[PDB]
Parts: sequence; structure tokens; C-alpha cells
Amino acid sequence: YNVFPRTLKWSKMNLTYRIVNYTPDMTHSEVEKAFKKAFKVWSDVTPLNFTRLHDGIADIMISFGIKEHGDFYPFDGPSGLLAHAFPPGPNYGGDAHFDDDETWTSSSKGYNLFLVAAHEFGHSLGLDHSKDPGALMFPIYTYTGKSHFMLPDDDVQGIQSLYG
Ligand SMILES: COCCN1CCC(C(=O)N=O)(S(=O)(=O)c2ccc(Oc3ccc(OC(F)(F)F)cc3)cc2)CC1
Ligand SMILES: [Ca+2]
Ligand SMILES: [Ca+2]
Ligand SMILES: [Zn+2]
Ligand SMILES: [Zn+2]
Repeated sequence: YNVFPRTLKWSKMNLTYRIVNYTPDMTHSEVEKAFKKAFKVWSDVTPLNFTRLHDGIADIMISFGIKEHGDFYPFDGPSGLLAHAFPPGPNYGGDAHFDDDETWTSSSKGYNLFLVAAHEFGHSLGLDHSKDPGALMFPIYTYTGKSHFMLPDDDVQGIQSLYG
């Protein structure tokens, strides 16, 4: 009948996410705003759009957990692993998990939830790690400097190579 795409990518442009639970470290508003901004990084340079769902099954299910949390990628307590996300697909596909033994912030302290979420949602949409140290998809955390976060070129090229 019909073929799979040549990459792990969503075939639909409208995607849904659900924030399953919340970190102690930030208010519900702070987390929601961080995630909204993180999805905006990718929607601003592609045809993709994101709607939040408050319950049920979203494409991208977002949760905070520690140690064993229901997959083969258990967390390791404070430091080390910060988060992980699954490539586009059914079920766990697209889901994003955040280690709640980390200190999450809206600031320069601890780990900035926005930057990590933006990175992880790259994964949720089909980007793997970049080798370019300036890239958002570089697998090392750094906190930014300029106030208006600008998605690096490598990440722009990468996401566009999947969705236009
Ligand atoms: C044991 O070694 C760990 C091996 N792994 C690679 C790192 C890691 C991962 O990439 N998972 O997706 S991770 O340390 O939890 C991690 C997660 C998000 C990040 O998000 C970023 C990325 C770049 C940033 O920098 C920039 F903003 F300047 F671009 C900021 C946050 C940075 C690091 C887990 C798996
Ligand atoms: Ca950890
Ligand atoms: Ca999913
Ligand atoms: Zn997990
Ligand atoms: Zn990563």
C-alpha cells in the first residue's frame, strides 16, 4: 500500500503534548511557560504546531521522575543524566522524561528547564545528537548568555531537513 518515511519523523503537522506531573522546584506556571517556549523554538522554524492536553493520551507525554520510572532508561539521581526523550513513533514515541533529582529553574541556577526541554523536544521530533558544540542538540548542558534565545544554525538545518 504505502511507505514509511525515510526517517523517524511525525507524518502529521499538528501534535499534542501533556504535562503528566510537575517538579517541586518551580510553580505550575513556570513549568508550563518553559515547555511552551521550548516547543516554540521548533514551531517558529517549521510547519509544526503544538496543542496542550490536560488529560488522556497526547503524542508527546511529559513527566518528571526519578530512578526507575517505567522504561529501560532509569535515572541516576542528582547530576549525570538530566533527561531523555524518545524518537517520533507510537506509544512511548515522542515522550520526554526529566530527572526530578535535578534542580530545575527558570534562571541560571541549577538546570534551566527551558533549555533542556528544548533539547529533549528536538529528540521528540526526530533529531539525534549534533557533534557541533554550538548546537542545542549537543549533548552537554550549558546556560546561555543573550536574552533572546536564538536556535543555532545546525539545529535549524537539522529540523528543516525533516519538516521544511
Ligand atoms: C552519562 O552521560 C550522559 C549521556 N547522554 C547525553 C546527555 C543527556 C541527553 O542528551 N539526553 O537527551 S543529558 O546530560 O540528560 C542532557 C539533556 C539535555 C540537554 O540539553 C541541553 C543541551 C544543550 C544546551 O546548550 C545550549 F543551550 F547552549 F545549546 C543546553 C541544554 C543537555 C544534556 C543524556 C544522555
Ligand atoms: Ca540525574
Ligand atoms: Ca507518545
Ligand atoms: Zn524515561
Ligand atoms: Zn539529548
